[PDB]
Amino acid sequence: GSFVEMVDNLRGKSGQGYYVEMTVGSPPQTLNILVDTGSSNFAVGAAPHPFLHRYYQRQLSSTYRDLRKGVYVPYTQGAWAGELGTDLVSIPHGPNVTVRANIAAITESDKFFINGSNWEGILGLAYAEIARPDDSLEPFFDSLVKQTHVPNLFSLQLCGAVGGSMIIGGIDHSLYTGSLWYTPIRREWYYEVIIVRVEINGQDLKMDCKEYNYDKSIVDSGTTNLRLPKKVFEAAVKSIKAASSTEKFPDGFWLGEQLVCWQAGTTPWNIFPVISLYLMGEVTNQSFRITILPQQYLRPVEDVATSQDDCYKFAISQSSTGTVMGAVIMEGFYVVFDRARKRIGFAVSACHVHDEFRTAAVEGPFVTLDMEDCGYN
Ligand SMILES: COc1cc(Cl)cc(CN2CCC(NC(=O)COc3ccc(S(N)(=O)=O)cc3)CC2)c1OC(C)C
Repeated sequence: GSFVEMVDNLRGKSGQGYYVEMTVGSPPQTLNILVDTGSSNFAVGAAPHPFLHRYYQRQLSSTYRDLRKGVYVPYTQGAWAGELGTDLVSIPHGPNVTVRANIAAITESDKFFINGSNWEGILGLAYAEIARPDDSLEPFFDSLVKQTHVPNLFSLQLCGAVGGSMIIGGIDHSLYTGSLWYTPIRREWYYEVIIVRVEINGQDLKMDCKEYNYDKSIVDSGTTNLRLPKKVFEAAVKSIKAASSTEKFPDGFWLGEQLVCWQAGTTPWNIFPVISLYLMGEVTNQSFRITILPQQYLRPVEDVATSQDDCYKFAISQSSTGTVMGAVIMEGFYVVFDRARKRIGFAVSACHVHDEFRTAAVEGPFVTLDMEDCGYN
């Protein structure tokens, strides 16, 4: 593989996101940056903070240029304020290029930096339409493609229990098995896609597909869980509960309020159903589906101290938008963000967490009519 030096360039915690090393300024200042396909701003801590091991020191960078404008970014969980500017940026374990990119220097924040997360910034990989202050602030990837010959495409292999790979400018065939199935990027703001069908253990949830995408369905490496619209979430939980009747769990478990732990190496994965999401294909009336295992939607909680107990939290929750395909979904696959051809590809990951009975899968093609009517106008 020609992209071998980019393999395993991501690190992280089982629910605190994946980050890549990025070198900023001159002389070099390397920091750990979160890879987020759900946002579009490149920002780094630039002032002391109890949860920051290190930060960007603008005064020490001779190539830093203050844009003399402030920026504020409120996320679904947390927010920060900073100063806009530009500086030289490189990804040591990424493409062999250096570009001058917009960079937000975070000077104040609220519930942003986590105690012992190891990351000091965030790399928004989505489009300009959702960038702050507005769409005039060119996102990092856009600068990369405009300033260099690096192809307009990147792929993510997020491996769960953490590490992974972000391949920029191409596809690394060693990171997946089987074929890559593509779904259209509906609009270029978030990485919006269209879900046309949902099954629990092969059983169709039988809801109007418009409910699956009400508002918008997206692929977001920045969100941990698989988030579903309220009406869809309720139906899905009812079905998952029925399919896992071998054992009973408290209501709060399905609501993510309570956790359930099992003796080390005794989690009854076989009692939980597989979940399949059908995505619009590239050909008229054609779709494909991705199937995830409970090992994906049941995530391990920060262990106490190598104790003989494995605690898990239900990683499917309620969303106030359409379906948000977070890390729990992506961890089972190699995901190709083919911006050049406005499509997202899915293939079984070479690091998919499965067992001897079942495995994550990407299968097709299937015949699905009126898929267009599933999207929100
Ligand atoms: C470890 O923590 C993080 C890891 C990573 Cl990589 C990135 C971030 C920030 N990132 C999270 C993802 C978010 N995505 C959307 O905003 C997409 O649009 C949505 C709209 C509605 C909904 S809802 N209301 O229905 O749930 C959900 C999503 C963008 C911001 C994290 O936060 C830390 C503080 C830095």
